[PDB]
Amino acid sequence: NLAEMEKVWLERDERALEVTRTVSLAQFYQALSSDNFNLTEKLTQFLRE
Amino acid sequence: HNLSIDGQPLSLAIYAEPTDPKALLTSMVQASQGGSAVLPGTLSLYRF
Repeated sequence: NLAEMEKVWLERDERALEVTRTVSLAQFYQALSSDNFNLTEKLTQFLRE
Repeated sequence: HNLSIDGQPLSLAIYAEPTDPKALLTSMVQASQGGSAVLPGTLSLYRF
């Protein structure tokens, strides 16, 4: 069974494409379609009260 | 019929004694046998 597992792993192994994504939370929150807000303003408000 | 007055035969008979025992033997019998065939191989991801 272990040999079968190793064989299937070797036959279906693949080198994957390695991608990077940078997500700025302020931009992501502002660009929301329906329920959006401003990160800095909301953070400052929630800190002051 | 060439017997004695008492009826005993006057000639000795013969039988041509049966010809010995018989020896029986066995042998190994071999048949044509083949081998496996090969298929094209895959290309793994690792070096040799």
